[PDB]
Amino acid sequence: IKQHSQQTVREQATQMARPGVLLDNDYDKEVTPGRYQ
Amino acid sequence: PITIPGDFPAILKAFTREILRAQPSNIYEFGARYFSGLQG
Amino acid sequence: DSQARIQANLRHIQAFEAKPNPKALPETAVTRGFEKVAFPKLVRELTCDNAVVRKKSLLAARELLSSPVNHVQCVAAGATPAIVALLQDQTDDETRYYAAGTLKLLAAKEVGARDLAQHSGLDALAAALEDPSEGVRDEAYGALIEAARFDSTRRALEACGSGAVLPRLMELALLEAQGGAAGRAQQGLVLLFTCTQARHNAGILSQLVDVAQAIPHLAGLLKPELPMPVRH
Amino acid sequence: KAVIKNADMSEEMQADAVDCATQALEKYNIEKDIAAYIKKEFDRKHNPTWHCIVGRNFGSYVTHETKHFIYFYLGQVAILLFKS
Amino acid sequence: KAVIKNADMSEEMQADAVDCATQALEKYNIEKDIAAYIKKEFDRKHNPTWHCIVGRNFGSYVTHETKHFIYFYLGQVAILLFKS
Amino acid sequence: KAVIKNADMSEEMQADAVDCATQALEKYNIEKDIAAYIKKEFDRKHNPTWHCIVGRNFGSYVTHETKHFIYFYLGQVAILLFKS
Amino acid sequence: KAVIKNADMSEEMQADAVDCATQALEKYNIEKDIAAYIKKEFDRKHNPTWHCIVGRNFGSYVTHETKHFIYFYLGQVAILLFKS
Amino acid sequence: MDVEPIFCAEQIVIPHNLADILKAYTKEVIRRQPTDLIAFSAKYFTNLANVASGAPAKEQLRQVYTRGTLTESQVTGLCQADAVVAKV
Amino acid sequence: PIFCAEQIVIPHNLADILKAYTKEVIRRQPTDLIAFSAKYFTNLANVA
Amino acid sequence: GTDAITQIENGDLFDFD
Repeated sequence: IKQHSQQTVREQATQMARPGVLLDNDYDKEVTPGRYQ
Repeated sequence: PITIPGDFPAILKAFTREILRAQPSNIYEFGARYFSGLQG
Repeated sequence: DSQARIQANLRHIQAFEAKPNPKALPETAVTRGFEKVAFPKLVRELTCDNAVVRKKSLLAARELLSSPVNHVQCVAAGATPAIVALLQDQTDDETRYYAAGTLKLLAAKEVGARDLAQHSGLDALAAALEDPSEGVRDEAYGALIEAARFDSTRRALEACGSGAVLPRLMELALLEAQGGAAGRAQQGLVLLFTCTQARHNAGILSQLVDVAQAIPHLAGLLKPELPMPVRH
Repeated sequence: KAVIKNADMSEEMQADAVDCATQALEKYNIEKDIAAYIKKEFDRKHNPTWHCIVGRNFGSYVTHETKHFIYFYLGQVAILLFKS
Repeated sequence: KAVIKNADMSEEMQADAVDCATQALEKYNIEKDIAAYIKKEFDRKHNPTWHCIVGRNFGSYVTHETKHFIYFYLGQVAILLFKS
Repeated sequence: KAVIKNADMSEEMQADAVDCATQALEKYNIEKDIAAYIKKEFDRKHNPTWHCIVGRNFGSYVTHETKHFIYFYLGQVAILLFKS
Repeated sequence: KAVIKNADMSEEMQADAVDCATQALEKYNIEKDIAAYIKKEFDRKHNPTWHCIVGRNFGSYVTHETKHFIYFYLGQVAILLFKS
Repeated sequence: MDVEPIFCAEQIVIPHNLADILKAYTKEVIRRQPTDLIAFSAKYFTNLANVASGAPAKEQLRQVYTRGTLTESQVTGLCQADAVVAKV
Repeated sequence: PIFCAEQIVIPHNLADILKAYTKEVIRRQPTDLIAFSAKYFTNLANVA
Repeated sequence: GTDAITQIENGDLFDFD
């Protein structure tokens, strides 16, 4: 008798700044990269 | 030099949010009361 | 800020939600297709089978005729015959009102005026000037006045049938004689004045002065009783 | 039409579960009815203690009797079935 | 903001479940993390063998021992908790 | 018209992809709405998972399972579609 | 610099993704190459399935495995990086 | 031109003629280019509400321009051709 | 990397020049439009 | 699963005239 966790899969849409009808709210964050490995 | 005022999009955004939340039957007096209340 | 944090995490959960399906839009819904798809779609939707679709497409067109680029693409796609055909419908007066307003928006630019003239739109507006409705008459007067800004439209008004300026002045006198509606009369008279300023006005003057006998009518309409814009 | 996402279960029970869940979908469409159908069938078939969770968006943490645990997307609806 | 939609449980344990759900939403955002935290807390504090589902849209039909069952729309995340 | 730059699918499924792209371009204005319409419509019938990207300036690197992939032009938009 | 419009990963994973993208941006002048570079490095770094789209004009609707998704801008170029 | 996103519930219904009202309000804001948009919008909406209910502010603006605190004068004018001026 | 219609730049000083250009033509109303236009534009370049 | 690479080239999608 053991324990395992389950979760369904979830989806997202991304839409870029459009020259037309679009005005997007800004609720984002910034970061500095640093070195990479 | 015909531009949109630098602060207007946010103000209209908030007004749209409130008018869609309340669902009034008279947008004009709703705007009157809303803007008067926010002014003070 | 525990409550703020739980609200934020709960909102983040509600964000990535796996929405069920884009349920199908009703038949009476209009929208703009991405980029150029809208202009061909509009000229199709202007000639659909259901009335409310055509009216809401008239509103969408009035939206679509503002910018010069959208005006050019919408008039090249063949919008004007649809709008004038909808105008000539006499079953519902509202559609006539919106169509007259849409034509007023259409006729602002040169190409709109030329294509309105070519498709016999000026005759449609002249016929609509006698529509028993009230708002549509003001819209038609405004559309004719805005079309008459160009000399070519003035000449096309000069010789279109037998009498066009003549019944226009006749209608102005008729509506000033019965009642006191001054906006329509003033709009018609300023439209007539814009016609007289056509470069070759020999025909425009001859018609007015000779057949219409305009001078005694204007002398009677100069009295200080009438509203000042009418006198102007 | 059933990707078995994760299951500790006998192969015959896996196939039977997929078949009975297809029959559930052809029978009903509401998630709770599907879960009731599935768990009642496996209550009749095996040890009555069973638990079925049906839906599009849920995540659990459950205690199951060993070699009785299944989680699969049968179309768009996911089913999680296990025996305590 | 808890709204106890349906439960068969002692009042003190109901309040404890609501509390546990609150710090659960406090600590993590992932779904199954919330469910795991709630089940771990009711295994440590109370007697063991619990089952948790802290979902958004799902329909389940489960069988539990008496006087251990809770379903509440904490926020608009529906949490279900019961005993084997 | 459909200029199919790169496809790995059968004829009928490609034709249905082009038809769905046409309907999406006709009915919706913003890009993500078209992408979601395509992805959800191909989830509804073909197979339960899909991924779509609609744009004008992009080239992806994906890992699609064989027998399902398209990357084609409609009007002036590039539509990239694949199951994974 | 780098702005994360959307994220669904741990802080370390997002930092690694940003580092991978900026490292790619000093080698590859063609965009498909950036997609390939990112896809290889998260392929070997993590569980092998991945997907990456890079561009300056695109809108998507992707079903991504939970806890793995990001959509962020470097310079003027948007990058969408997720796992099936 | 209807605006209908793919994923928007029926619980949120847009009243008809909202687009036109915001249309006009935005056009006036763009034309005038005010410095204090909040009081400007309050004054505008009071103006249109009074005008629809049953032309104070057009005449008030014309008179203020001809002349060459002001909020109080506008409010007094909007709450009132010689009897009205005498009452003000 | 032009990919959208609005990306095309219309110079500030374009239309004015063009109008002046058509002015000269509609003043002369010539028949060898290309030759006269080339002469006129070359004159404007060499004087500017 | 098999890989796949696409890319919007210069001037293929955008007909200038």
